[PDB]
Amino acid sequence: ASVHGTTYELLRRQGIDTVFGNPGSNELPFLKDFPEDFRYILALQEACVVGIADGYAQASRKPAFINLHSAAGTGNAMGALSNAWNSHSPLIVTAGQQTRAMIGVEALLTNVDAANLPRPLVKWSYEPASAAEVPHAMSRAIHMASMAPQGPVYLSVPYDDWDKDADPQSHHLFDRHVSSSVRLNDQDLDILVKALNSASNPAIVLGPDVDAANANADCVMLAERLKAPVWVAPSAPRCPFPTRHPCFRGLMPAGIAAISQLLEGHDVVLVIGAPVFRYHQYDPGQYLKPGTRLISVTCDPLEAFRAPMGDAIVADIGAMASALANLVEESSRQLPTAAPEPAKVDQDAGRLHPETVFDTLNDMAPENAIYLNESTSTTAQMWQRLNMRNPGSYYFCAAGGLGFALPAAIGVQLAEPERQVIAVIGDGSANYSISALWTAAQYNIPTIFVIMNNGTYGALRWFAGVLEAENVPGLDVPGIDFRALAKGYGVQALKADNLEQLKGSLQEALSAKGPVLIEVSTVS
Amino acid sequence: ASVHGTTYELLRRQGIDTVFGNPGSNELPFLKDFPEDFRYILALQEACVVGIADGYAQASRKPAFINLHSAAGTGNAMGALSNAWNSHSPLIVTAGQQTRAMIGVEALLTNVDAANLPRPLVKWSYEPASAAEVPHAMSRAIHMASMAPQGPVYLSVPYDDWDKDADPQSHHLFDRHVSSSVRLNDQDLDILVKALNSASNPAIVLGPDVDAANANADCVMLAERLKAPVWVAPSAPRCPFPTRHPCFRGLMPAGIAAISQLLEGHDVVLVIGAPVFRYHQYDPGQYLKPGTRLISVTCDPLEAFRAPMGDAIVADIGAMASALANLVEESSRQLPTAAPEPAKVDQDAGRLHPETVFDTLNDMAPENAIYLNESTSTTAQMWQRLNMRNPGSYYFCAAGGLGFALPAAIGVQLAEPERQVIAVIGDGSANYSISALWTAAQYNIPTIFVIMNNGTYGALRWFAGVLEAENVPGLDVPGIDFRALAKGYGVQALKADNLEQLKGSLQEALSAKGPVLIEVSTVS
Amino acid sequence: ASVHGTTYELLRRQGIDTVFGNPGSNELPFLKDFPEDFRYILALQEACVVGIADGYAQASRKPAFINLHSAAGTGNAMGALSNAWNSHSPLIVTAGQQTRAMIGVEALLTNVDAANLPRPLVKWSYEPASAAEVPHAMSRAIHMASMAPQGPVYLSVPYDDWDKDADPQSHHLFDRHVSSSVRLNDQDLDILVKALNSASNPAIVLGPDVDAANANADCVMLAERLKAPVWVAPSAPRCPFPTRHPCFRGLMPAGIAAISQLLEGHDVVLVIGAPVFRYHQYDPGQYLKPGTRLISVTCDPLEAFRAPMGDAIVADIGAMASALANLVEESSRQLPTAAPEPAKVDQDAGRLHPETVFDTLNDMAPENAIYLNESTSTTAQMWQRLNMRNPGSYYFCAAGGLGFALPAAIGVQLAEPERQVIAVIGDGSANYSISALWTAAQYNIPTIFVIMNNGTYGALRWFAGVLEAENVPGLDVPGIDFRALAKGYGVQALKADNLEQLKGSLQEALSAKGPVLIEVSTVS
Ligand SMILES: Cc1ncc(C[n+]2csc(CCOP(=O)(O)OP(=O)(O)O)c2C)c(N)n1
Ligand SMILES: Cc1ncc(C[n+]2csc(CCOP(=O)(O)OP(=O)(O)O)c2C)c(N)n1
Ligand SMILES: Cc1ncc(C[n+]2csc(CCOP(=O)(O)OP(=O)(O)O)c2C)c(N)n1
Ligand SMILES: [Ca+2]
Ligand SMILES: [Ca+2]
Ligand SMILES: [Ca+2]
Ligand SMILES: [Ca+2]
Ligand SMILES: [Ca+2]
Ligand SMILES: [Ca+2]
Ligand SMILES: [Ca+2]
Ligand SMILES: [Ca+2]
Ligand code: NA
Ligand code: NA
Ligand code: NA
Ligand code: NA
Ligand code: NA
Ligand code: NA
Repeated sequence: ASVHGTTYELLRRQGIDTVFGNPGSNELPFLKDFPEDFRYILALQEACVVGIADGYAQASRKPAFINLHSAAGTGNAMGALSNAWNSHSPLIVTAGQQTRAMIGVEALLTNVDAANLPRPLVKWSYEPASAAEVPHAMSRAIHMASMAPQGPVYLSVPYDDWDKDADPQSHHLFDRHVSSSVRLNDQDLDILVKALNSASNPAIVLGPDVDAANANADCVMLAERLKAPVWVAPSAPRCPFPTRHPCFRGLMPAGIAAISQLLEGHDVVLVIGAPVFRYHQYDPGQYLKPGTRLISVTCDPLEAFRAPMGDAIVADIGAMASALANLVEESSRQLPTAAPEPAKVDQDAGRLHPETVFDTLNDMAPENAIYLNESTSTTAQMWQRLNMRNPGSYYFCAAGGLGFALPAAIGVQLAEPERQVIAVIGDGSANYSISALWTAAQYNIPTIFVIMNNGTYGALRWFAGVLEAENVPGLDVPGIDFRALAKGYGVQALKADNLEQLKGSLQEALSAKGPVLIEVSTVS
Repeated sequence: ASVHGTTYELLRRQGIDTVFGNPGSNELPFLKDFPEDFRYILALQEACVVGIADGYAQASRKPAFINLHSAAGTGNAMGALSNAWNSHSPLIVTAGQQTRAMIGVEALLTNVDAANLPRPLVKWSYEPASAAEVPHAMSRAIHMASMAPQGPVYLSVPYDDWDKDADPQSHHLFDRHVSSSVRLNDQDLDILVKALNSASNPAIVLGPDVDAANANADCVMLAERLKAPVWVAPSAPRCPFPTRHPCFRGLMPAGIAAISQLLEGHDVVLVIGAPVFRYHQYDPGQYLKPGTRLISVTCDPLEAFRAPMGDAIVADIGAMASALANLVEESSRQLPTAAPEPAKVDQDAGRLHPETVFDTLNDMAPENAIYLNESTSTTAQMWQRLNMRNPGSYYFCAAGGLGFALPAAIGVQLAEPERQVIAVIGDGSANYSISALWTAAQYNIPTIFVIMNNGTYGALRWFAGVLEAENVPGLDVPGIDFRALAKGYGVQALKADNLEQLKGSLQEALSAKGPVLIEVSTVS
Repeated sequence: ASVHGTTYELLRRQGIDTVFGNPGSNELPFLKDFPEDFRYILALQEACVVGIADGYAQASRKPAFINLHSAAGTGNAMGALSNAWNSHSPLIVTAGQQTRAMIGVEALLTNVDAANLPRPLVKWSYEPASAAEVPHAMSRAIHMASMAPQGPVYLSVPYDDWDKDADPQSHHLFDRHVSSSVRLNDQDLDILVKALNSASNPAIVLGPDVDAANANADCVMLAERLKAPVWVAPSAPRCPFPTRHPCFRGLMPAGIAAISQLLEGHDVVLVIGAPVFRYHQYDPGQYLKPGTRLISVTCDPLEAFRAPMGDAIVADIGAMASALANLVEESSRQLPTAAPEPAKVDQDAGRLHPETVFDTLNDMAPENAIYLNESTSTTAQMWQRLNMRNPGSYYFCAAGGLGFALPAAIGVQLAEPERQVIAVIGDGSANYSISALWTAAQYNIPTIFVIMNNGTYGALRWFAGVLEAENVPGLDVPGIDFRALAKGYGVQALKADNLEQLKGSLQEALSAKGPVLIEVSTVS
């Protein structure tokens, strides 16, 4: 067998059947004789390729395979990798290298010092020392991406390797199973359960790895048993809990003082599947107030070591959530009372308040819709106004890197064909990965893109206001016609300049057979 | 509080009470006002500092703290770090940096791009962005070194940081507990147990992480229950099993073909606490023969991902060994029969055969002796001839890097004052870290050093013979007087030119009150 | 031809005829069939190997070739590389790697992520992607080490590469000549010359790259023409000027304020072949006083970019010094007056003052002696008391990393067989690379080693005194018998407890036919 044949057999045997890519010449010997049981998803720029693969991996809860062109293609994808690192997305990123005989002379398309290029945004990065090593290197990439804590990995392959003879002993790679589905030993787990049972006023904080593990239902049971309020950890990349469940308390403010104040009076705070904590604004104060102890369960040693407070347990989120949910006592305390419905913001017949847009989406979208958020000034209101009952219903760029939601929404929609995906994206954010629209058109992936157009980088204006920063350049983005951009890439386009038009456009988009972009005129 | 006071309180609260070091000016502001409850162990060169700390950590099964001087001190220790990486040794390596105000001008003693210096031999490497961050950076270092898979970490600290005010919120660091004491979920563990119970001819292979976890006794119970032969994985850095237990089958040859042949006919091979496998010689063939399936339990994702065959489970070795030992059925198969005693090699009244030396050590040493091996041509015979009944009884440079055993033997003896440490070191290997002898003298750490003197780099001569390699330079090391070197560093010195002298010298060394070096004339 | 044959032909054709090494198995296929026109210099530990090669390269003013064993050997040498980086030493460091087929499984002796290991202390680091690339990779290593600014480079080679067929087109590598012997364009050089001619009170500061370039005599002519005082830049690794020349003003204090004060009143300060500046102690103040402008000529962009003041010109030191010396006007100012002779320190019949030792060396040593300094508390007095008339007469660890002088003195003596090398080394420093003594004995390289024994790390005690730092551990090194250490490695050993014994021992050492160590009892 060739390295080509052996590598595709390994991928197939490890459950990979899709390649997300933008091709180049160093990759042609890999992509030739493309297997008939595989599918290739082309995107027009590499941030888009990786964003689509990332949404696909996060929603499917399985690794996604990517093929990029040498250093320039890898480089174009590095902002996307920053988000993937923070979301623990299991991405196998491969890139083609020059033929081994011309690497030393640094021929055009040579990826120089290739393994260092994507660092520090990958778990592992490598170029094999010989063609026969390629399948074993691919095996390494597959398992490292998939092991807790999941994350992106990188493999560079000289193009002449694919046609070489494989080692027959590579067959032992095909069916390897590697598990990290582990939980705290019984003795120490019993200690933890007793501490939860003994708490007088417990609180629970959940992060994105709960949704990644599909531990949501177990966390609901845990919260109900402990009669505990549940928050989502700050800067949330996913939604780990039904947002209208009586215990739900919403998104935590991303500030040190704000969080310790919120947790004051809670004697034990159990954090599951989140860093402690993904703060954002500088809000100095106490990490915790006296009387609060924190216990973190995380899949990631890099999370556990850096918490400024609390104990930590490094283990699989699915296994731990299941064990805790089934072991804790049923508290006789009263179940927390549901949050009140949000207020309706006054809305005239002109430009739309973001609150109106979210209320209307919530009214009209199916109960199993999936939302993506890259409307940076409106996140708090989005979290309050969308009833998300099901797992896998929310994605937000995990490192704050814009250019995620537009392509990721396409990958999520590809992963979940029966769930309507609705990406709510600011006019500023929409440009970073605008060409991703083409992939939705080309493959007829029926994502709905709602562009919130207020002509400005609103979150930055707001922060400049907080700083009392005057004379900051570059905050306005006037003069973008999003319907024309959608036309440019073959996507049906609608406008909404007021509420009646918004409802009409949403009705049309929801019944459309392909992707649809709605440009919404929102208040400045 | 100062950064100095807060950092020493953090260390004390996390169980650290010893600093292994070689001082320099960037470290004086750290070492000043040295706490009266701490002890400082000086060594004369940094490979020695780290080797001593490494032996101490491995034997104590707890992290060891190191303080080195800037780049040059760190650099002198990097061969020692290569071994520590392979042994999963929990080492907290700190180095002093220039004052922040002169880093940019690259004043003398500036550690340039400091975090990159020890890569790729550390789990984590870092220089803090401010003085107030130092305690939290130290917290990160402590927990990363200690989390499975354990390993060395590196922290560089500008010397002006120590006197600065600490953040009062650093107190939350002091009592953080971080656990990685995890095991496979019940469902999947039950599947594994059933596979072991159902095996018709199981075999067990144990690596160094069994001894690190003190899982030895649990592995004995497991082997007895399964009635399974037990090997030690190749290139063994520690001894994980009593070497005269009936199930014991000794050290595996470090070759691909040799291992698959040895395992032929075994239907299930359970590997615990080892890489699969630390091969050495090139011995191409089948990774496993038909009919053998392999299951690996490892604490290290970097081990699990790179195995060329078998399933893997990433979990704590102590927790997994205990669970398996207590869950498996008692097989009704016959217990394996003990290996026969080794042959006595004919020995005249002249220079000593290595086999004679090991037989004599085995006869004369206490039953709880601890051995170290850096006599590279004699390892196979050492493994056959020493009855090591207890855990923590054997250490060998885990990356093959010479200069480990001499200093490590001092650290092991410091960790285990009631167990006589006997380091068996070749005349070639003895030179790499020769100055470590001084630390044994200075602190009266009563290690016995047995120098096997045959005048040559014997393992290399042997391999050159295998290669049929002619005209290789640099293989002979004549003209070293080890008794004079021992005198140079204040260590009592004896000779043994024949068996009667060997017995006399060992009797004297065993009853001595301080360290002793015996130079043994061995056969070429 | 084989890769082996082609690579040795390339080395020979590029002027390399010596391999400094400590061998291992990954290197045997390189070292086998060792060419009869090459010589191998064995040392017992890798810091020693590199130190010897470094002294050899610095004194010979040509690249030196090193062969080390994988990661552990490379790691043991990294402190030595820190010095080599700072001295711009042209060192070609090669290390053997595992066979390509076992790199992925991380067999014992695999150098993982090898190119990253010696960073950031090398100009270039690399592992080739194929055997046929090895000669071209070696060509890269040779020329990068040798191009201005000279420095160490690293090449890792899988052991199976050597026996493979070379590319016949590799012959084009053999006679490549690469020049960096460049100087400032005529227009701008004329501007510089006019500025020097117009200065009313010029000063000159010289660094180690002057001595590396053998630009010393040109700098003498330049100083005589400009009638300018000449200092040596701080933390001096070499001596760039005759120390009894009337213009000579000695070693600059390594402090910001001290240097600006020293240069006050000098309108133009011309720095040649030094960083601006290798400060050491923190001595905050003005970088220059008003009225002083600084112009730096350096071979190193990394020096030019980081100067906090002054203009810079990046060019070859030899070419620039020659051009300036020959273009400037003869000033009619009076030639500076020679520094007065140093005072004689009162000396009784007991332990030796360092000043007495240097005065006696100066009296007794040949006028073409070469000195090395690793007696850290006595550097200022050494610089005042040794008349060094000739180039290549002084070496001091360029990064301050101890363990340099003892092995480097052997390499310098090998490079300069007709010049008596005298290494003055403190009792603390002597231990770092003590095993280097063996190489002097084995090859009969007649270096004289003068050990200044005061029982303490004196420079650190002094600095602790400056800090008012109390309770600093690890500053004393009692109990070392240096005559016994010398005996251990086969080197003739003498003592000197007083001045009469010092003179007797020096007389004996100077007329000896082999290396000699003198242990001198110096004042605390
Ligand atoms: C790749 C990248 N570039 C820049 C930023 C900085 N950034 C944060 S929010 C923001 C404004 C986004 O504007 P828009 O999408 O229109 O949303 P709005 O803030 O107006 O709600 C910018 C530019 C970023 N996070 N990522
Ligand atoms: C730091 C380092 N340098 C070089 C080697 C290569 N090496 C492996 S075995 C060996 C010989 C050791 O000789 P000795 O200690 O006398 O034992 P013998 O082989 O004679 O039994 C050498 C030099 C190594 N493993 N580590
Ligand atoms: C590799 C390394 N480790 C530690 C140091 C720190 N250091 C600087 S001077 C010094 C003392 C050297 O003592 P000695 O050689 O006896 O000379 P003295 O200061 O007594 O004159 C030390 C340990 C260093 N520079 N390099
Ligand atoms: Ca990078
Ligand atoms: Ca509503
Ligand atoms: Ca906007
Ligand atoms: Ca490095
Ligand atoms: Ca016996
Ligand atoms: Ca030997
Ligand atoms: Ca005199
Ligand atoms: Ca001293
Ligand atoms: Na358990
Ligand atoms: Na109103
Ligand atoms: Na379980
Ligand atoms: Na016999
Ligand atoms: Na010119
Ligand atoms: Na006097």
